[PDB]
Amino acid sequence: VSKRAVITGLGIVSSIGNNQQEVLASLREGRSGITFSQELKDSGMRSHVWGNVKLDTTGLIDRKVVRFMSDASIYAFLSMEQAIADAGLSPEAYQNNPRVGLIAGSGGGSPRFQVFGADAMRGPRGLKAVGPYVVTKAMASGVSACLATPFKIHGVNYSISSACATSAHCIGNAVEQIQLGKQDIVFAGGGEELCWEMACEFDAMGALSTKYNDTPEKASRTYDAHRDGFVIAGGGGMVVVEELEHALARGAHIYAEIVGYGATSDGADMVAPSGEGAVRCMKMAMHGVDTPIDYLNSHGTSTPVGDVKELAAIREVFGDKSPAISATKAMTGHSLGAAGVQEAIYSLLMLEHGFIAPSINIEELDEQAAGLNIVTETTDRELTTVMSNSFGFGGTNATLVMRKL
Amino acid sequence: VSKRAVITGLGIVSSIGNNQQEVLASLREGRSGITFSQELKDSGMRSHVWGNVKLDTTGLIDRKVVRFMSDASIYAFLSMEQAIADAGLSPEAYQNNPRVGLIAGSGGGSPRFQVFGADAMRGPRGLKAVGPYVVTKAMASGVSACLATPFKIHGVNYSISSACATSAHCIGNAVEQIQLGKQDIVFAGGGEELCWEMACEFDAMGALSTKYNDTPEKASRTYDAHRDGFVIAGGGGMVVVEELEHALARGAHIYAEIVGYGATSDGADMVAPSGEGAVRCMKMAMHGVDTPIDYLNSHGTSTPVGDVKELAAIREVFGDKSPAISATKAMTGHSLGAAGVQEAIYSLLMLEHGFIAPSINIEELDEQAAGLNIVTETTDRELTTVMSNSFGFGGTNATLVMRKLK
Amino acid sequence: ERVKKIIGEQLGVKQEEVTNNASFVEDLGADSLDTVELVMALEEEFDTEIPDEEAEKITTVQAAIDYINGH
Amino acid sequence: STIEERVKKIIGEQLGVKQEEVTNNASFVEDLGADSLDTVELVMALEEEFDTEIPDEEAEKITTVQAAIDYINGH
Ligand code: NA
Ligand code: NA
Repeated sequence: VSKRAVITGLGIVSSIGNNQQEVLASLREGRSGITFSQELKDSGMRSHVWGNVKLDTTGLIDRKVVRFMSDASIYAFLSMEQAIADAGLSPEAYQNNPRVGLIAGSGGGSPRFQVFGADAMRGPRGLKAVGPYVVTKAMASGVSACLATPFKIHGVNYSISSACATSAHCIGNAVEQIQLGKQDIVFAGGGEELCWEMACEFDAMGALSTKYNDTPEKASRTYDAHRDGFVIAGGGGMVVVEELEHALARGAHIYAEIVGYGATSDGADMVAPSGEGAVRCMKMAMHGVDTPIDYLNSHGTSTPVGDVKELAAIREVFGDKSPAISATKAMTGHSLGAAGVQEAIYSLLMLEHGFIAPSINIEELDEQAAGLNIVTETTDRELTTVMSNSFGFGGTNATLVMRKL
Repeated sequence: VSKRAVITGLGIVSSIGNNQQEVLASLREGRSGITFSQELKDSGMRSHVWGNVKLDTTGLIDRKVVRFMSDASIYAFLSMEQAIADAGLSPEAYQNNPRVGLIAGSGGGSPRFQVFGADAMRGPRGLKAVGPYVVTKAMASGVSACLATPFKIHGVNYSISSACATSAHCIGNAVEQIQLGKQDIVFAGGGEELCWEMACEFDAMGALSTKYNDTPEKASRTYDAHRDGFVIAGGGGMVVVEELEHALARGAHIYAEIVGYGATSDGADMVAPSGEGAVRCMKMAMHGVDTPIDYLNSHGTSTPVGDVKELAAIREVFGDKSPAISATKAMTGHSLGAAGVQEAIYSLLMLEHGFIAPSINIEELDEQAAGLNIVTETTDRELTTVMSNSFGFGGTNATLVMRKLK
Repeated sequence: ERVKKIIGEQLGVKQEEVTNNASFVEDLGADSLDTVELVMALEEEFDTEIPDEEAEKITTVQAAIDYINGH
Repeated sequence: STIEERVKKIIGEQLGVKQEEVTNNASFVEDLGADSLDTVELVMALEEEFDTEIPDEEAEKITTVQAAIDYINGH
């Protein structure tokens, strides 16, 4: 048969909460996670705001496994611990099991330890100050390598990278493993660190918000007429993707079923999206889905260009049946490699608890956004099918459609 | 039913050749691509040998396209240019086609350009001297993003990273895209750059060869009793993975059919392989292949411990029916994220041309290696099924099986 | 005045449409990321410094040649 | 603190064991569970702490807690 896939557990460490309960409270109240950053100012950048993880990680993970971990792997490790416990998976149910895998990736490893390794080499110590741990912290598959070992994953294990669509492709790839009958359980997610080494190059391109440094909570302002760039952010996320019959037999709590997954490419411009690729990506995820879309978690970066190209794609897909739209990035910032799994978790919390989080910081709706139902205040509503878009540098697109059973 | 995947074209830029003709010549002769590196010595490293790409890339890529590229993306682009022509494909057939995708990743991205931007950020100029092309060059998805735009790919487009199993997982996930019926053509492969900013991290762990800096040609010595670490290398590779009926429709040249793909995780030690995961990975790829394995391209890489552990996994899977074994890394080195697709192309050329590349530099065969057919000299033989293994940090494994159509 | 050579290799033209009123966007097809690099490449040939709010106004080719003759 | 207990402090936090388990005759590998990579970082932390430089040929000789104390005491 076709084999169906469901979500049986989730875990999140973002700028608006260290778990799904704290995230649920922030989503309802529309509380921002953007704060002032002294590190971004001392390094010489123009943007002084970020969506930081308000949590110290010193000592939370065992020494034998944290010695190889950068911040991206740490946030994803703490997220998977939550997802394992939320799914009720005992150790003998997911450890040393060939039918259990992991697909988690980051945007680009850890530039912090990349720069640290070169500084120690050229120094007076030489190789004596480099250390034998920079390789696992700086590589691209560090999130998957540092997590599959302590959790004793025996199935599939690799990392996916695709700019800001990163963790979205990981979830879609997990659904494919379940559909192909290769796996019964796949942990899917990702993480991202937050440092000046990685954020400074975004500022050199002129894509970060530099006009709202004195009021950080107003910097991320998606769909507003006075936007000037996205706010850098970090964190992690993890979802438990399970085969349907495997989850029903063990009495698991099922959040939703992933009934659609789109993944296309623009193949036009390197920095500016075209729109045609996003339509095919969305239309691909809706094919075979009979129920309409109730809520749409847009990619919404809060950039002067990429914000309108997604609205034109949404308009062509639905036309007059415009679903409720809101961009949660206005609260949390842009977590890059972890944006796909974090926004899918926000959408699952909306579907689970029957509400729509608002797209905050909208003082004057942009003219090219009129006619759409952009929700600006928290609304209680029985949602059935939700959708989340994730676009990435290079024209790559990803879309997930989730529905209750 | 189940859609079948075949290889209809290939391209490679490695340390033993800049196309499949040069590479074919080095394989039949046994020429090592390892040379002496003055940059590795100037930076203060203990290892002074590597497998570099002997090729000038000035003017081979357009300025509008190369400005976003790092060396890992340049080797993959030049490899994809050869694979498209080798497949006989025209832009009208693969450009602006939603059924044509691209899955190509790198081991990490580009440490050299990340370090260059940090030094400029802390320099006297500051943010103004960083430049606007550091993001595209230093990100982990640079290989796929810098390639999908010039070739106008409309299908799937992302990068897979899994240490030294990177480009093998890319090929495996390309096959899955065809099996699920989501794509007709997927370009799969990867690339890796070669610089001291990346190699000096492996020298800190003691994983590089430092005892043969005077004789670089015999530094990488897989299965020899006097090995002391792998030799770092770079390059790129790309294969055209295509659905069977689509390839037979346009009368394409088919190298071999991907009849098996294995992908497992050890979940034990992260720096030392376990062998148990390798046994499951080989059996999963051999599932359904009634024909025996004629040649096995081992991962090898001339590491003090991981060499003998892989051999025990081969004996457990094959028993008395051991296939011919040779580690091509003794010639080329370890290209990290490009090794999977490059060792897959080496196995394809050997299957296509009917021979076995030798495992060179073996002077004293080590213990528990006796009992297997480690082919030391170039043996001409008609093959029908080959196998290439690929392991990586984190206990991750990948295995591909290729067979002629008959 | 070797400015025409740098601009030619920076934008991807055989050095032809180099008039006073030639914009970089609609005449020379320069990306907005290229306009930042166009500035950058001018400092490598002559050691000079340009602020930020002044750079957005600069979108002419003859202005670059005249700026160089005066610096 | 004495030289002996400054080394024992370093070994404790680098390998992840209690100070009581760090006795003099204890070896790093079989007693304190130090893998091959832990030995490299351990000698780096000793040579970052007493401002001494350890040759690699002698660093491989240091396999016990007493051997590390004897080397620092002798230099
Ligand atoms: Na979204
Ligand atoms: Na191999």
